[PDB]
Amino acid sequence: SQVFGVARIYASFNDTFVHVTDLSGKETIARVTGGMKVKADRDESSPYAAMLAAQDVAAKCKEVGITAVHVKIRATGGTRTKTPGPGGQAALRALARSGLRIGRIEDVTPVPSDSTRKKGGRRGRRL
Amino acid sequence: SGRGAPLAKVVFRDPYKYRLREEIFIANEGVHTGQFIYAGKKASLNVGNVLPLGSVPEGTIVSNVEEKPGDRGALARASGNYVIIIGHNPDENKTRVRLPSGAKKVISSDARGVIGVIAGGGRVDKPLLKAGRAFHKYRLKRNSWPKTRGVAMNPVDHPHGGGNHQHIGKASTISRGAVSGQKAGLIAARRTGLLRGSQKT
Amino acid sequence: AVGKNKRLSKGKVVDPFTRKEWFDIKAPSTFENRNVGKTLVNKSTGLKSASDALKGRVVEVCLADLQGSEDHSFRKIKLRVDEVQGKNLLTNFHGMDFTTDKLRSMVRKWQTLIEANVTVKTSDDYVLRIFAIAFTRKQANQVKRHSYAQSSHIRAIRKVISEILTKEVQGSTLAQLTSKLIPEVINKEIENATKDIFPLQNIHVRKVKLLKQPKFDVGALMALHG
Amino acid sequence: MRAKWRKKRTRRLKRKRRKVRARSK
Amino acid sequence: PKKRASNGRNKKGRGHVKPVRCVNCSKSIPKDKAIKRMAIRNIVEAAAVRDLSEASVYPEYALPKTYNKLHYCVSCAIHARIVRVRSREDRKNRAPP
Amino acid sequence: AKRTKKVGITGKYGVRYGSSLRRQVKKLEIQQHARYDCSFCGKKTVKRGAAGIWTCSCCKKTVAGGAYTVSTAAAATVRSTIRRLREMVEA
Amino acid sequence: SINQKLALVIKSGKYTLGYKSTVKSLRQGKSKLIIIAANTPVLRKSELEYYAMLSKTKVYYFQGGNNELGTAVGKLFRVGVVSILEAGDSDILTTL
Amino acid sequence: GRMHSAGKGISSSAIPYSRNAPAWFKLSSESVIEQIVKYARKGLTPSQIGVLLRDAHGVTQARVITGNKIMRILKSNGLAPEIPEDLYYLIKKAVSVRKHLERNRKDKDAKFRLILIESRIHRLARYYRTVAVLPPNWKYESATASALVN
RNA sequence: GGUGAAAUUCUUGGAUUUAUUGAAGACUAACUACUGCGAAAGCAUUUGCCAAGGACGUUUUCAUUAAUCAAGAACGAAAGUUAGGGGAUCGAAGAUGAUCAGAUACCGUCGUAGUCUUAACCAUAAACUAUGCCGACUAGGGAUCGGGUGGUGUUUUGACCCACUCGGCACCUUACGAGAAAUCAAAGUCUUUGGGUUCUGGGGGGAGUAUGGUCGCAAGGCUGAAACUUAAAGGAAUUG
Repeated sequence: SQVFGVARIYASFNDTFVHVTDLSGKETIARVTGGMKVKADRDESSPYAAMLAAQDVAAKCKEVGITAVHVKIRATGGTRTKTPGPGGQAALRALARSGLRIGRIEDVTPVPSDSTRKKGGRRGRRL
Repeated sequence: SGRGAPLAKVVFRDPYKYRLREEIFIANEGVHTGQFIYAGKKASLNVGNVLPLGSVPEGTIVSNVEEKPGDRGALARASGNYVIIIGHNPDENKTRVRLPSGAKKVISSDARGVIGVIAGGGRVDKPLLKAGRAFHKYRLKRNSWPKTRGVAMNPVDHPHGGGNHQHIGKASTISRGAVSGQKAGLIAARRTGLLRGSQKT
Repeated sequence: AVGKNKRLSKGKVVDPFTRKEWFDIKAPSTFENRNVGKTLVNKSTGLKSASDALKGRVVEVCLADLQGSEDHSFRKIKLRVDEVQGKNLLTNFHGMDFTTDKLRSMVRKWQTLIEANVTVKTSDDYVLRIFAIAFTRKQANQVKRHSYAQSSHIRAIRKVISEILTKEVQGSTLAQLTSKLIPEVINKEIENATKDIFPLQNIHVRKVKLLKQPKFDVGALMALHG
Repeated sequence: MRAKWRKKRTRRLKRKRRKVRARSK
Repeated sequence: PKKRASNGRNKKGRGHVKPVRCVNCSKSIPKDKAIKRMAIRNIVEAAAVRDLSEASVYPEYALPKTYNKLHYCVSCAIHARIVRVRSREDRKNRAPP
Repeated sequence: AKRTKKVGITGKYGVRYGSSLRRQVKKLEIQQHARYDCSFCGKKTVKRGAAGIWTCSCCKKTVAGGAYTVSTAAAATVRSTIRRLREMVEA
Repeated sequence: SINQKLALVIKSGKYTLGYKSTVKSLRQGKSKLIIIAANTPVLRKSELEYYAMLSKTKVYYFQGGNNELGTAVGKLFRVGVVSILEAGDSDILTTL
Repeated sequence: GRMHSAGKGISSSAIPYSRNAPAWFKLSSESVIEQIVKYARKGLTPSQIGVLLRDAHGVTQARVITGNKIMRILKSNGLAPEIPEDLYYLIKKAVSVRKHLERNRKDKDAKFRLILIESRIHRLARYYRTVAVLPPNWKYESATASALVN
C-alpha cells in the first residue's frame, strides 16, 4: 500500500543533515546536508538551506520507490545543547510539501543520564 | 633457591599401582600444610584446585596456566602474578584470558590451571640497600652482575666504546634486521623518552 | 560550504540502485498484523550473498501498527531477522521500549518516582531485563499540594514489583511474555498488591531488552510463522 | 594591587631569600 | 551592604549543594542558585501544523511534545531577558508573572 | 627509654643510604618481624621463615603468603570473589 | 542473645571448661549441654560428637573461636569447649 | 539540652502528684518484693524489673507501694551489681564500636563517636569514685574493658 | 568541524552521517523543592552485612553525675606531596589558528601533571549566617518534615481530611524595643547600665613583613615585632 522508510534530521547549530534510510537502518537512500546548498559558512544552519536540502532527498526518494517516511529529529545532545537548531522545522515542512507522506514523529537526542564533564571550563566561555 | 615464589609438595596416590607420587607445585596464597587439593574436570572452585579454564566462570583468577593442554604450566609462575578469565567460546572450544603483561590470548578450554594468586607477593617493593644484597641474589641465579657500561669500554669491545668523552655517537635505537654484534641499545624501539600519558594498550 | 573543499584525495560511476531488490518483513505470530514493511539489499553476486547481509538488521515498529489501534501508540517493538525464506524475511521478538515523548510527560514534579529492574530467565532459556516505573498520586479531597512517599513506602513497593516481575517472566516463554505485555496485565498485578502501601499512578513496564539467546533451533522459529 | 596577587608576590620573594641565605648557612 | 536576605540562593539548613552547568556559557553554578525554566513545545511548530495534518498517513494523530529543563547562570539570565533588574520594593516579590 | 625518635629499627643502617630509602625499608621490616594470629589455634605465634613462608611453632603448620605479611590485599579480594562465584554458580 | 544466657549459667549454676573435663563429664553422664568453639579442629569436634551420641546430650556450635568463647564465659584465657552441669537460674537448656 | 549534641527535646515521664498507692491496688507490699527478688534472680536489671512490673502487674512504681527504690531493695538482699547499671551500658557500647573499628578502619565517624562515648564513661566514673561506689583507682582501660561486661 | 565572521584541522586512500556489536574509566540527570540528615567539611541508582544517632512515647532506672573552657586531642572542601593501580572526559604547563598597535589574554583545536582508587602526609578557604555556647522572658499569621493523642471523620488506620501537642528547616505582617543606618523576634528585656561562661579589637600604612622558636619530605602552617611614615583611611544612606 505505502512503502515506508525513515528520515533522520540532525538539526545542529552550524549545519543540518537530512538523509533517508530503509526501515532497518542499514542502507541509506539519499543524504544531503545544508552545506551543499549554500556558499557561506554562517548560512549552513539557515531555514532556507535546510529547505533546499529536503527537496533533494524528496527527489531521490521518489525515484528509488519510497512514498512515506517516519521522522527522527535530533540535536547534538550528550554534553552539548539538547535543543533543536534552526533548520529542523524547515526540513520537516519541506518534506511534507513535497508530497511525501509522513507517519510518526519522535525526538531522539541522546540524554546522558548524568554524564562526563562538560567543556568550557569552570567559568565558561567568557565572551 | 633463585625463585621468588615458594613451592608446595602435593603428594597424590597412583591410580594404576600401589604407591605414592609426589609432585612439585608453585604455591598460591592461603595454601597451608595438611590441605587437600583436588585436581580434575569436576573439582570444586576453591583456591588450590586445578580445573580446566572452560569449567570456571568469568572473572576467575588463576595461575600456572598451561597454554596447550598438557604442557604442565606456562603462563603465571612468578611471585604475585595471576591470570584473569574474560570469556568463553563454546563453538570453538576456546577461552579468552588476560596475561600479566596486559595482552589478550585465546587458548583451548581444556587447558588447565590453578586457582588463586602466586605466593610471595610484594617482593620488589622493598629496596636493595646494599651491593651485597644484589651480590647474593644473583649468586644463586646466574652470572649477570655487575654490569659494566658500554660507553666506558674501548672501541674493540662494544659499539658504544671510545672517545675523549663518554658518548654513543649514533642513535641507540637499532634495527631488527641488525646482526649479532650490532644489537646493543634499544632494539626495535617503537618510541623513546619518559612515558607520559595513558598506555593506550 | 560548496567551494571550501581543499583536497579531494590524499594522493596526488555506477548507479547503486540498479543492483538491489526488496524483501518483505514478517512479524511473529503473537501479533495480529503480519506485514510491517520492506527493505533493500544488493543482489547476490558470486562472491557474496544476500543472506549474510539480511541477517541481524533490526526493524523498529509500533505495537499500534501490529495491533490495529492507535491507542497503543506509545510502545515500540524491535524485531530481528533470523531466517530468509525466499523473498520474505522472518523475524522474532527483540525488545520493547517507550517513546521519548511519552516517558517525559509522565515525570511531573511534586511526586516521587519508583523504579525497579529484574534480571530473570524465561522457561525457554532466554535472559531478559525488565524495567518498571511508577508514581505516587494526589488523592481526592487532598489539600496538601504534593504527594511524596517516605522511603519506607518506596522500599516495600520496590519489593512487591520485583517479585511479581520474576514470577510472571519465569514460568512463561518469551512468546507468552510478549502476549502478556500487550494487554498491560502486569500493571494490574502491581497495583492490586501495592494499593495497601501507597496509592500510585502510571504503573508501566518501561522497557524489556534481551541479554542472551539460546542455541538457534529453526523448528521453534517456524512455529511463530506457519 | 589585588590582595591575592600581592600575597603571591611576597611568597615568591621569601622563597628566594630562603635560598640566598642558605649559601652562608 | 547586604542586598538580599537569601544571599541570592536557596540554601538554609544545608552545608553544600552540588553544582550544574549553564546551557549557554558552560559555567558551574550551584543547583539552588541557578535560574531554572521548563520549555515545552509541540515538535511541529504552529505554522507547519496544517501541512503535517494533510500529510499524515493517519487520521487523528496527536502531535508529540518536546520537554527540557534549562539552567542559566546569572550573567546569561540577564542577557537573555529571562530575568531583569528589579526595584528595591519589587525585588521581594516571589509570585511568577 | 625511647632510644630513637624516628629511626627505629633502621637505626642499624647508620647515616647511609638516604632518608627516603630508610623510611621505605622501615615500613616492611616492621611487617616481617611481627607476630600474627594462627587462626587454626587462636595463638599469636606466626613468624616468617624464608620469603612467602609463614610458620608457627605451636602446630608446626606453614601457610603461604606475602613476602612481608601473611595476607596481601590482592589475595583477599580473590578469596571473597571465589566465595561469591562458587556460591553463585553452584545453583 | 546466647552470651547473656551463658553469663547467667556461669554465675548461678555449675560448669566445666576445657576438653578433658568435658569428656569426663560425658562419660559419667553428668553433662547437660556442650558448646563447641567454631575453630576447634575437625578431629576433636568429631570425637566430642560421638561421645554425645552415646550420652544423649546436645551440641551447640558457638559462632566464634577460642578467644570469643572464653570472653563469653568471662575468663581472660581461651576456652575451646564448655559443658553445662547445672542450669542454675538460666533457661539455656530448655531454649535454643 | 543534650550533653553531646544540639538536640533539645523535652520528652520525659511525669510521675503523679499523689504519693499514695492507687485505690485499686490490693496485692501486698511484701508480695511485690517477692516479684523483684525473683526477677533479679534471673538477671534482669533494676530498670527492666520496673517495666516488666508496670505493664504486667499494677505497680505504678515501687517507691509508692513497697517503700524503697528497686535498687535499694536489691542491694539489701544481696543482688546488687558489681558496677552501677548505667556505667555498664556505656562500656558495653564502647566495646561494640571498638570491635567495629578493628574491621572498618576507614570509618572516620565511628572513631569520632567512640571519642564521645569514652568521654561519657570517664565523666561518670569520676562521680562514682567520689561517692565511694567504685573503689578509687578504678580506671576504664580500653584493652581490658571487654572482661568487665563479660 | 568551529564562530559574531573565519583560519588551523579531518576528508575520493571514503571524513561527517546511518546500522549492528564490544571495551574502558568517570558520573548517578529528569523526579529535585524557600524539603531531609550530620559536629563542621559534607551526603542522591538497587540490595545484603556492621556499628551508630535525633525527635517522640513512657505511672521505667540513677540522683546533681552539670554549663563553658588556657594547655592537649579527633575530623577537616579544593589545590598540593610520596609510592602502587587506573587513565574514558575535562584540562594549570606546553603547542598551535584568529583578533589586535602589541595579545607571550579572552575565542577555536590539540595536550602532560591533575581529575578517580589504595597507603601515608598537609591543615588551609568569602571553611559565611561575614552573627560563640548554655538558660529564662517578651507580638501577631499561615505553610511543611518526624513522632503522639482525639475524631469508628472519608475513599478503597495503609492514604487522605479536621483539632491539639512536642522537636526541627524556614517564611509573612508589625514596632512595645534596638540600631549610625541598612535592617533585626534576635542584633530586644543595656545610662532604669550586673543570669553563667570562653574568644578577639584599640586611627590608616610599614605588615601578617624581618628575626627567634616549633610542626612539615617540600610547598608552607602556628606564634609574631621595631625604626620610619602619615591626617585622615573607613561604615550606612541622600541629591546629582
